[PDB]
Amino acid sequence: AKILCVLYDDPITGYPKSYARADVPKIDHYPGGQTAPTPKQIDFTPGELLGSVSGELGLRKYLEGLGHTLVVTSDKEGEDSVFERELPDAEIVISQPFWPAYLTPERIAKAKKLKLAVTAGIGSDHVDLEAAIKNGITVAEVTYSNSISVSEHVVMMILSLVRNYIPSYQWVIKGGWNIADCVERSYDLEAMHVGTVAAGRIGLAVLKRLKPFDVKLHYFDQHRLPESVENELGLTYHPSVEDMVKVCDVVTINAPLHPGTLDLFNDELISKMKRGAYLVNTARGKICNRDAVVRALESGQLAGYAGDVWFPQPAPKDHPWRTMPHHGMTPHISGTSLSAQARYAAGTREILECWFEERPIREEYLIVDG
Amino acid sequence: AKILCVLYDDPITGYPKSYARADVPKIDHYPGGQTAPTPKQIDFTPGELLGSVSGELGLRKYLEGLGHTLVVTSDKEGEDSVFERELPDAEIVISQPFWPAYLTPERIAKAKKLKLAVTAGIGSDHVDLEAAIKNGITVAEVTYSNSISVSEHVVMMILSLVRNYIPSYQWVIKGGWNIADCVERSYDLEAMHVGTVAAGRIGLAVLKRLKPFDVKLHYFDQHRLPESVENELGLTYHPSVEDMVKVCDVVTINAPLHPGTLDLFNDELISKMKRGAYLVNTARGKICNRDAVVRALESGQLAGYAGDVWFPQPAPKDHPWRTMPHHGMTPHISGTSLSAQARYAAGTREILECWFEERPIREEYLIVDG
Ligand SMILES: NC(=O)c1ccc[n+]([C@@H]2O[C@H](COP(=O)([O-])OP(=O)(O)OC[C@H]3O[C@@H](n4cnc5c(N)ncnc54)[C@H](O)[C@@H]3O)[C@@H](O)[C@H]2O)c1
Ligand SMILES: NC(=O)c1ccc[n+]([C@@H]2O[C@H](COP(=O)([O-])OP(=O)(O)OC[C@H]3O[C@@H](n4cnc5c(N)ncnc54)[C@H](O)[C@@H]3O)[C@@H](O)[C@H]2O)c1
Repeated sequence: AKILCVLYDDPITGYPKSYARADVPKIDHYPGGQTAPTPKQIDFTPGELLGSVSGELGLRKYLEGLGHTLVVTSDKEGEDSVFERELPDAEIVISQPFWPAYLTPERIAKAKKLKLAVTAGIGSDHVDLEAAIKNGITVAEVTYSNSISVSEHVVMMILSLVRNYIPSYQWVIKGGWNIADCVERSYDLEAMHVGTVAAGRIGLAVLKRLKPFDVKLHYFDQHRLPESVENELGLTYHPSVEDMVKVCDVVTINAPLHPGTLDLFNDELISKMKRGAYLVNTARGKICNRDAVVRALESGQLAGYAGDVWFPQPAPKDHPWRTMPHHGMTPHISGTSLSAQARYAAGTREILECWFEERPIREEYLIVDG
Repeated sequence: AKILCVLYDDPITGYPKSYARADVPKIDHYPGGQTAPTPKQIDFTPGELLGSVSGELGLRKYLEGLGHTLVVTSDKEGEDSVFERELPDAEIVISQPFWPAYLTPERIAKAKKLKLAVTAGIGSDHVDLEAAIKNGITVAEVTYSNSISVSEHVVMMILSLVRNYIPSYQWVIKGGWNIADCVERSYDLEAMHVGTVAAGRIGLAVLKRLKPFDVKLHYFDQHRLPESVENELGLTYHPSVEDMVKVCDVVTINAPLHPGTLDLFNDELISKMKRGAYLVNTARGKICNRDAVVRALESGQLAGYAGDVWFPQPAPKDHPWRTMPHHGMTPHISGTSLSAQARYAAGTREILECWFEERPIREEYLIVDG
């Protein structure tokens, strides 16, 4: 069987010959009970770069050992791409949200042999699920693999926006000191109201990390948390996003991209936020209206915006989130720390092993069971 | 009387004409139950810029109402400085650590009428206490006023170093995407070993904030915490700094600058840290050897360094911490967020009220009772 695997380019300096550190911590479980991925073996050392083309998610020796072929490419856009040229033949397709090979209805129809689509990461919005179901295709993602990584990025970005980190760092680089320049927009996070859209794996991890900062916590989720959890964290549940954002100094978005979240943060909802609110979005780019964010930063309605997720990806050179005032953006990286890569790579293998050995794929990994 | 108050320059764009936020959270007390400052009145809105020359720590109306004179400058360096000029006559000297008017033994000899030296902030290492004790000069600082502010800065810097935030932001500004270049040095903090030098007001606030990141916590303090506290936070006590840093992925320094700590992180101590350790220092610059830090970052012994404190202050344009690799520096800003300034400015006025009304200055503010 042919496995077709789309990954991002190596670093422009070459695939790394060494790393800043010798190893990474062992993670073998997640809050709430779920175990870390359980492949029978891994053919990499946690901490290696796995998610770029030379890394191959550590899959080659395993797949070739079983008589399969593995095609790895970053070339994923259009009919002429290696991806589309190889797609009709592939039984299995794998990519990461950070560099996603879209399975549109058109691509799915062309993909005559496709039985399994794996998301190495979380969030399968790049796969047409209606089309997968129609064609009996199984769709899996590595649930929880990077949720914590994101939660860390979120808290980092909230503190960086509120405290005015990056502007202050720039004064250092520019050879200045300029205390008042740095702190005329520098606040403490303490005792601010912070709210999350969603309290799933990421959102709950964010709340737990925010708690000791002594903020007042708020959230909305279609699935309300147990009352006892609300009480332990000091959470206020709100019946809607709109109702929540009205009282928040800071809002972080941690819901998947789907009908109810597409363009959720448009001019109208942003206008309901407190003037000078901070908005953080490591969920998906399209949950926030591109130009509405820009307008709100320009007017001061938002004091700052930060996230790692864009529409489209990669963001073109002219993408206006690059030059809008008061941002702390990164490219789409939070879910692809080297730490996270070890887990979703192990998880991708665990899924492939279940597939080939005809064992059930873990229930929490399954998005459609074909 | 004459009050001589050294503050930092206004922003280059002048005293702020507006702010990003309408207000700041009300903070009436600190963890453990010390009250927030208790002046009879304040003449500012919390959230206003107070620590620059036009801000005046909001003291003018009050001091002039009592018939006193208030002289505010940023000109603090040498014998031909406004500070030194004005010093012979001043009954009270006020300055902040962010832009410190150093009270050396010569300047104190010169300071014929000086009876009260107030640190608007925390940490009086710019004041020679023995020369001050000699002259029955009172030395006071606004204990706890910005402790929490620093702790937030620390967690922000730890996350930014470990996850590789600033170089990733720069790819955004430069028009790139470059996922692998971002993440080839990007780790999660989760389950790393983190140690603090000191668990006082800052150190303990750091530990509490790091706890739900699910790191393994370590500390040294000259005064060991209660067992119940170490148990609750899961802390490993070490009998020295050297003993702790050998097992830490991240070290944060939160001790005052004194003989115990001057030049503590030298070539030797740093050589005992893990290869690729991260070091954060928002305490005082001199606690780390300037050139040692540079060498360690150049060799990769440290994967990163971040902090807001320097020697001297301001740092010259050629100070090597500006250009050394893998840093996340700011100028000395963490204890002077707008939120902190509201508290230390209030505390400054509280102190002055006590002095003028011949009431005792709260004991927790007193460094020397003269
Ligand atoms: N690198 C990255 O930036 C990165 C990595 C992983 C995940 N993500 C994104 O974050 C999303 C969340 O991941 P997770 O691990 O928390 O998933 P999860 O499934 O554990 O949690 C998602 C939560 O969103 C809630 N939800 C759905 N629609 C909502 C709405 N309209 N309002 C409020 N809550 C709503 C669900 O009830 C659920 O609790 C993923 O779908 C993905 O899009 C980003
Ligand atoms: N803007 C800033 O970056 C900023 C702001 C305020 C404070 N500071 C610095 O932080 C220092 C600590 O502030 P704090 O509010 O926590 O004060 P604190 O007095 O509550 O805490 C100091 C702690 O350090 C401990 N200590 C002293 N010598 C030590 C040593 N050699 N090893 C380990 N622990 C040692 C003490 O026992 C105490 O627990 C201040 O003295 C100041 O230099 C920096």
